[PDB]
Amino acid sequence: TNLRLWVAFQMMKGAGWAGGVFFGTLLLIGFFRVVGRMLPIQENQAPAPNIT
Amino acid sequence: TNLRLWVAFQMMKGAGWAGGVFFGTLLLIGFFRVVGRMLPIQENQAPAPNIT
Amino acid sequence: DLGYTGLTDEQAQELHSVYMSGLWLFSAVAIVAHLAVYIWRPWF
Amino acid sequence: DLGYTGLTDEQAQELHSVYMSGLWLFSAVAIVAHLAVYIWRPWF
Amino acid sequence: LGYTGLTDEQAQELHSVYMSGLWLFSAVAIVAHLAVYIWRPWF
Amino acid sequence: DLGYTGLTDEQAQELHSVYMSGLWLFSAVAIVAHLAVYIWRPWF
Amino acid sequence: LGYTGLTDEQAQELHSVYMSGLWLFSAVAIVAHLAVYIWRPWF
Amino acid sequence: MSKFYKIWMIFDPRRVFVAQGVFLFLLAVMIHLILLSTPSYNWLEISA
Amino acid sequence: MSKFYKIWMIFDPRRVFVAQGVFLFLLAVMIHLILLSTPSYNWLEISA
Amino acid sequence: MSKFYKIWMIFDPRRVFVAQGVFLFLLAVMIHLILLSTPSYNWLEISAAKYNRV
Amino acid sequence: MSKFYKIWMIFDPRRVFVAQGVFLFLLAVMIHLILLSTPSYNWLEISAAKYNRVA
Amino acid sequence: AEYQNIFSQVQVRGPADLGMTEDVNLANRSGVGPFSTLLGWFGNAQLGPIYLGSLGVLSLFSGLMWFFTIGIWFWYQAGWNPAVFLRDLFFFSLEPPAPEYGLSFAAPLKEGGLWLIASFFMFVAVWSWWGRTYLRAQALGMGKHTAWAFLSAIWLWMVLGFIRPILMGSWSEAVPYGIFSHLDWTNNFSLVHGNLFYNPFHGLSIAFLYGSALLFAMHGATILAVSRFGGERELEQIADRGTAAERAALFWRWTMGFNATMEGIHRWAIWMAVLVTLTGGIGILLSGTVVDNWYVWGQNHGMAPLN
Amino acid sequence: ALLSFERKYRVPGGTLVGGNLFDFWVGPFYVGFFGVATFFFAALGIILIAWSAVLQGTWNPQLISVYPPALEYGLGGAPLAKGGLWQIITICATGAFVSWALREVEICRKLGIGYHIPFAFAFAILAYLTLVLFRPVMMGAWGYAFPYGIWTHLDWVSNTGYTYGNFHYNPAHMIAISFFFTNALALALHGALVLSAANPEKGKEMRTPDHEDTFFRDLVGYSIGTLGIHRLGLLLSLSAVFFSALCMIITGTIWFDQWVDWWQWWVKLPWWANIPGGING
Amino acid sequence: MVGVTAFGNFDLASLAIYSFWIFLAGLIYYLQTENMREGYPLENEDGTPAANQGPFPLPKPKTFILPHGRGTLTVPGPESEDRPIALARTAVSEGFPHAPTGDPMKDGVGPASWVARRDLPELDGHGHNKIKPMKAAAGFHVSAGKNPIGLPVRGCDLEIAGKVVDIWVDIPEQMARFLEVELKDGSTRLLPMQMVKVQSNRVHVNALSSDLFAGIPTIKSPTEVTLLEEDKICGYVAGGLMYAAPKRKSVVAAMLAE
Ligand code: BCL
Ligand SMILES: COC(C)(C)C/C=C/C(C)=C/C=C/C(C)=C/C=C/C(C)=C/C=C/C=C(C)/C=C/C=C(\C)CC/C=C(\C)CCC=C(C)C
Ligand SMILES: COC(C)(C)C/C=C/C(C)=C/C=C/C(C)=C/C=C/C(C)=C/C=C/C=C(C)/C=C/C=C(\C)CC/C=C(\C)CCC=C(C)C
Ligand SMILES: COC(C)(C)C/C=C/C(C)=C/C=C/C(C)=C/C=C/C(C)=C/C=C/C=C(C)/C=C/C=C(\C)CC/C=C(\C)CCC=C(C)C
Ligand SMILES: COC(C)(C)C/C=C/C(C)=C/C=C/C(C)=C/C=C/C(C)=C/C=C/C=C(C)/C=C/C=C(\C)CC/C=C(\C)CCC=C(C)C
Ligand SMILES: COC(C)(C)C/C=C/C(C)=C/C=C/C(C)=C/C=C/C(C)=C/C=C/C=C(C)/C=C/C=C(\C)CC/C=C(\C)CCC=C(C)C
Ligand SMILES: COC(C)(C)C/C=C/C(C)=C/C=C/C(C)=C/C=C/C(C)=C/C=C\C=C(C)\C=C\C=C(/C)CC/C=C(\C)CCC=C(C)C
Ligand SMILES: [Fe+2]
Repeated sequence: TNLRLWVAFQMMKGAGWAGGVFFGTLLLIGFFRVVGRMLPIQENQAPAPNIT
Repeated sequence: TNLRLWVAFQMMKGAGWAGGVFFGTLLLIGFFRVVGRMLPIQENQAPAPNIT
Repeated sequence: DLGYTGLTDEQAQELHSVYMSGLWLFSAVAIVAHLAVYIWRPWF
Repeated sequence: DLGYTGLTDEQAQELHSVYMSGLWLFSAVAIVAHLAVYIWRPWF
Repeated sequence: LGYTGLTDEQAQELHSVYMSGLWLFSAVAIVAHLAVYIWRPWF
Repeated sequence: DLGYTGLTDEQAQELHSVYMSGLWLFSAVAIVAHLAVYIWRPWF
Repeated sequence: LGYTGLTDEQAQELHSVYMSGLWLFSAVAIVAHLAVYIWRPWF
Repeated sequence: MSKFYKIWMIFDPRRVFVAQGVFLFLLAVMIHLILLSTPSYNWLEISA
Repeated sequence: MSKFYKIWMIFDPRRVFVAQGVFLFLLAVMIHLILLSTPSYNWLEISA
Repeated sequence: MSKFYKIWMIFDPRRVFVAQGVFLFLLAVMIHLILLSTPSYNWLEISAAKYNRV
Repeated sequence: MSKFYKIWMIFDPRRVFVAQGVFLFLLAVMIHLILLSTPSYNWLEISAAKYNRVA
Repeated sequence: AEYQNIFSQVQVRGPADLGMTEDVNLANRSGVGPFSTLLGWFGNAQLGPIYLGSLGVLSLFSGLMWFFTIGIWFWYQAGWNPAVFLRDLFFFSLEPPAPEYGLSFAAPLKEGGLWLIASFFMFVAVWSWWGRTYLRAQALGMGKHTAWAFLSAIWLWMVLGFIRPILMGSWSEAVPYGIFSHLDWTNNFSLVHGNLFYNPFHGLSIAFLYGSALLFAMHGATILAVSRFGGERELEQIADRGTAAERAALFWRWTMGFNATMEGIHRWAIWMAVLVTLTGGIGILLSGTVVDNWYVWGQNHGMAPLN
Repeated sequence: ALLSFERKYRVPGGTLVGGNLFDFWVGPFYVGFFGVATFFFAALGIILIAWSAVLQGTWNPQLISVYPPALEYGLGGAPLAKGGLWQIITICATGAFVSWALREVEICRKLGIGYHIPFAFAFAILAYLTLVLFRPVMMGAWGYAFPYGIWTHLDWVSNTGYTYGNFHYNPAHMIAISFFFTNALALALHGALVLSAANPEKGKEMRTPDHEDTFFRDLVGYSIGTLGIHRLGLLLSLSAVFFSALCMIITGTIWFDQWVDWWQWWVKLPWWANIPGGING
Repeated sequence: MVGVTAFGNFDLASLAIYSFWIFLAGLIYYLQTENMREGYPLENEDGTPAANQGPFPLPKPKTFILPHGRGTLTVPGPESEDRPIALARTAVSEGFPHAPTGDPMKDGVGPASWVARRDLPELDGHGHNKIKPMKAAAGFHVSAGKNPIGLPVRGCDLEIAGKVVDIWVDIPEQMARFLEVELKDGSTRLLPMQMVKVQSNRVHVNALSSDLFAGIPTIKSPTEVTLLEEDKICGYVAGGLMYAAPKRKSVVAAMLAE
């Protein structure tokens, strides 16, 4: 029953959940990055859909 | 009092300690990498001390 | 009934079933990750 | 003595001292990190 | 003879469980060695 | 009957008989292993 | 003189077993040398 | 600032600490990404 | 393998789970670094 | 061979499993690093030359 | 060579088995490494040349 | 973040301890000097008394004349300029004679002759002091361990300056009297003799010099760890083994399998340091007289990849 | 396998990791969690050294040399045959050392003694990590570390030492060498003094601590005391290592020219840089 | 003799290096045997001599003639614990911890252990008591640092359990050894100076909690302390580090708590 650890554990608990969610999001972004690289996008890719 | 969480909490506890130690080690390695980059090592650097 | 840890036989069985379930779940995800990499870059 | 959370005044003082101590420790490390970066790359 | 305090039956149960683990470990090893030998023999 | 280890003669005989059986098993695997190597690549 | 503490009768039994170990070790070695001398004599 | 402790009689402590952990991590993530966005201060690029 | 549960009467469960967490993380770190060591399988380089 | 269970009458299972766990993992890591070192059986290198990863 | 069982009256079974386990493993590791050093009997190098894995 | 016993947290200052009087002539013993609070934080605060007998006087006179002769040559090299004297203090040197003169005493006073005079004073100074360590131990009835531990140091000191030059037949092989010169002499010694690193005896001395640091760090930390049980009083632990001696024994027994005693650890201590110079003297003695190049010697003895 | 007094100190507790999972003794050794890591890293490190001898093609123990990766590989991975093994051994050596220090910590807590010993050992590890990790990382190449050979890690010392001329002129080196010489001087004096007081002339009684102080006061006029000398022993060793770690971490990182050139600042002080006579001008 | 080789590459330098290996092997043997004068012969975990004694044989006994007519000490010799060890075997196989049967701090086992030393005060070279209170010490006074006398004594539980009254001083070494802490019951206990941290305003004893201060073994004479009393006091306090961990309020203690 240590107060300093208890407060740090709570803040680490929140930071871990935010960390897992952020790391999970990066996993999806990385997955689609890998799939796009695997597929022949660069060989033939569409022009810009909107004016830059 | 959930057994599945309790076991996962222990393994996450060990993985966190190993993670902090490994991340702390990388912090020291990164710190010395930054300091070496800041210092003029590349401008004048010693030859190989041992035969490659 | 050696009792080195003091856990009864029933508790050992329950804990092992929990541990094995996590082990197969961990094994399953690792297999998927290995399939993904082998598709991306086979090592054989 | 509003008692919205039920904590007594003494517990609030003890918790705040714990929270402030961590806050200054967190502030101190951040200052060191900002000094390190400003030495490496000033932003002014 | 007594060193670890196990009775004769407790050792027999302990050894049988241990041997079960050994053969399970050995079986994966034999499967692994066949897989490697097929993929690339070393003889 | 020096008995430095405290084992009785009967205990020594039983321990030795199991030990020799383990030794002959170990030797038997080695003899097969050497036959396999000598057939595949003799060193004489 | 009993520095070790064992009796002469224990000493005799230990020596008889020890020499049996020695002659067994020597007998293997003599056969080991005979095979090597035939295969590659050193004289 | 001698009575800021009383805010823990307003907001439950453990709830705030979890929320503050989320806020601090996301804020740390927020600033680091902005630095990576700029062509300078991008440590992953200037090193190489 | 029907009596592997008895290993928890040999080794204390919580102690093993902490140690196994350390072992699994370090093993995961071990393999990933070896992959980065090879010129291929280095995902941080082939992408760029 | 049927009397090999008596090894546990001599050796405590707690110390043996720790000793055996270290030994097997040490042995397993030993062999994998031996294969990696040699140009052949370096399966990471084999696929790279086979699939022109260079 | 019949009374060799009396070695266990002199030597503690626990210490010998640990010593023998360490001895056998290190002896076995030593002999394998000796073979691997020589270009012949390095079965890793042998199979590479036999099946032409050099190319 | 607790008390580590590295520095005393309180000092007590009682009357000065005049020491034992087994067979020490108290007439030759001086009075008690001051009490140093700065020294008291680490160790004892009391300075003195110091015994001054016949060998003490001979040690000081030769020691002073050795120190004085180097100083006068240091002033002459400075042109008697105090500013130059402080500027080139480390760069001053009392070089031994040139190689042409060999072992002859015909060297000019400004070309090596003065060094022979200064070296003679040091020779008498050190040997007289060694007897002083011997006689002080004999006076109190203690063992001669310091006398023979010192003789290990003299062996290296004799070799560098006296014995090796005689075998090489030249005073030029000896050591100059200077801060940077005897550093340069050290570096030039290795380069001439072909990478003195590959000297087997020089390697051994480094082993025991590293080991002395290893053993004293181990021993000093051990006693400070068990100082909470009064383990620093090692003589009583030798006489009557307390719990500190047992824990100190057990820590190293559980750490590295084997341990020592409270008295046997100091046998390791004396032999670890004695071999530093003992192997050192042989290592320097062989260089030049037996081996003119250690790396070539290393090649022919399977220490270098070539040959 | 137990001393005549060892039993009463063999009690549970004091472990940092694992509790009673690894809290047992193998012979005299205490295992602990970190001892298991110690044995694995020690055994793995030793085998890879032996395996590196196979790849090198030599079996002479003195010729065995695990060279670090060449300068071209920088601070990345390397092939196991040409530097990669050294990185694995260094990781194994680092793991073995830190696990050994932490295992000593567990033994300290079990015995209730201070943590001076593992703190003293940690100084050696940081000295070790200076050469293999901290200095090469700053210089940006594992090749600046030293090979794991008996006589090839001396080549590294000689080559690195002569990169900067005579390395004796390193000022941090001079401090550390004075400490190393002083520590060995203190150890010989300290070891000899206690033996002289404990093994005196035949027939005479075992001497007391007062004779130890009396001897060194009659010798050099000052006795540091039984507590002081062990404090002195610890601090002399750690200071020697601290300055030795410092001397290398500034070499090739902050100072790049000959170390003798450094000392000219004292000669070039404004008030005597131009006075004629002496050695310099 | 430059290059003079008796045979092969063996020369005078080779002669010396091998002759030293023989000398060093002999010297290591000699040093190790000297270390075997204490704690040997080895014993089983029950108390009987073990079947294993080591590769190094025991040395020929030597006799230490103790000062001040205390007698002689011949080692190696028959050494006995001379106290009941309140420990219980936790496993029939050896190399396993022994758990305390009752309260370990009171039973003098584990980190709180102590040895049956001679029950006499330790003497200086002049035959007087080496450790005496500063009040009975002639002329001794605090020379530097914060004077701990009068400061409150705070335990590891952050609770004051008394105040310092007197300081005990090693008269030859002239350094403080014990703090005489007076408790709330009027009695004074001895605390080793190595186990206390005299802060600006208080004496923080991290080893013991406030309730454990009363449990420190007491001295038979207020003017002197014997070797046996020193071990009991030093053992008890240092045993508090592991046996008062539940009562310690430190953050690191909580992290390392079971
Ligand atoms: C480029 C330089 C060379 C080299 C050249 C030499 C030479 C040359 C010598 C050493 C020697 C030594 N070297 Mg080497 N050395 C090098 C590299 C190293 C490295 C390293 C990491 O690189 C290390 C750790 C060492 C270590 C050592 C020591 C083990 C050893 C000296 C012991 C000693 O205490 O001497 C110092 C102590 C003494 C000389 C004893 C003095 C005793 C007398 C009695 C004192 C009298 C005091 C006097 C009167 C003054 C009194 C003052 C008043 C009290 C105020 N060397 C390289 C390869 N080294 C010596 C040795 O023995 O080698 C085998 C030696 O001669
Ligand atoms: C040399 O190195 C290289 C890389 C070259 C090759 C390496 C070789 C070697 C030696 C490899 C070694 C491999 C080994 C020994 C692998 C061992 C793997 C094992 C046995 C892993 C076991 C895993 C078990 C786990 C993760 C169990 C988990 C159980 C639980 C978490 C409890 C159940 C609870 C669950 C599922 C709920 C979890 C809760 C939430 C909220 C998700
Ligand atoms: C637009 O965005 C950009 C990036 C461009 C600019 C951003 C601007 C803005 C809006 C920035 C916002 C900044 C704010 C609002 C910052 C707020 C910071 C605060 C108040 C942070 C508070 C931190 C407090 C902490 C971390 C407290 C911690 C306390 C504890 C952990 C308890 C005490 C325990 C301790 C110290 C022991 C811990 C245990 C161990 C084992 C270490
Ligand atoms: C030089 O290096 C190279 C690699 C080139 C050559 C090296 C060669 C060498 C030296 C190779 C060495 C080979 C050896 C000796 C391998 C050893 C293999 C063995 C014996 C493996 C044993 C495996 C056994 C296992 C995995 C057992 C597992 C058991 C379990 C999972 C169940 C445990 C639980 C139990 C017993 C609960 C019982 C409890 C109660 C209360 C009844
Ligand atoms: C460098 O030189 C090279 C390497 C080139 C050439 C090598 C030369 C040399 C020096 C070679 C040396 C060879 C040696 C010395 C080989 C010796 C081998 C031996 C003797 C091996 C022993 C094997 C024994 C085994 C595996 C026994 C196993 C027994 C069991 C598994 C059963 C254990 C259980 C028992 C005893 C139950 C206990 C009984 C009761 C009633 C409680
Ligand atoms: C560089 O020089 C080279 C190497 C080239 C040439 C070498 C030269 C030299 C120095 C050669 C030296 C050779 C020597 C000294 C050889 C000596 C060999 C001996 C004496 C070997 C002895 C062997 C004995 C054995 C293996 C005995 C084994 C005994 C047993 C297995 C039974 C043990 C059990 C017992 C006694 C039970 C106890 C009985 C009771 C009643 C309790
Ligand atoms: C203002 O300052 C004043 C003038 C008041 C005093 C200051 C003095 C100063 C500044 C003194 C400085 C002294 C220094 C820098 C001394 C440094 C000494 C060093 C570094 C010595 C290092 C090595 C020396 C060795 C190894 C010397 C060995 C000598 C011998 C073994 C004696 C050899 C004996 C011989 C040659 C006898 C020859 C004579 C006859 C008659 C046979
Ligand atoms: Fe000491």
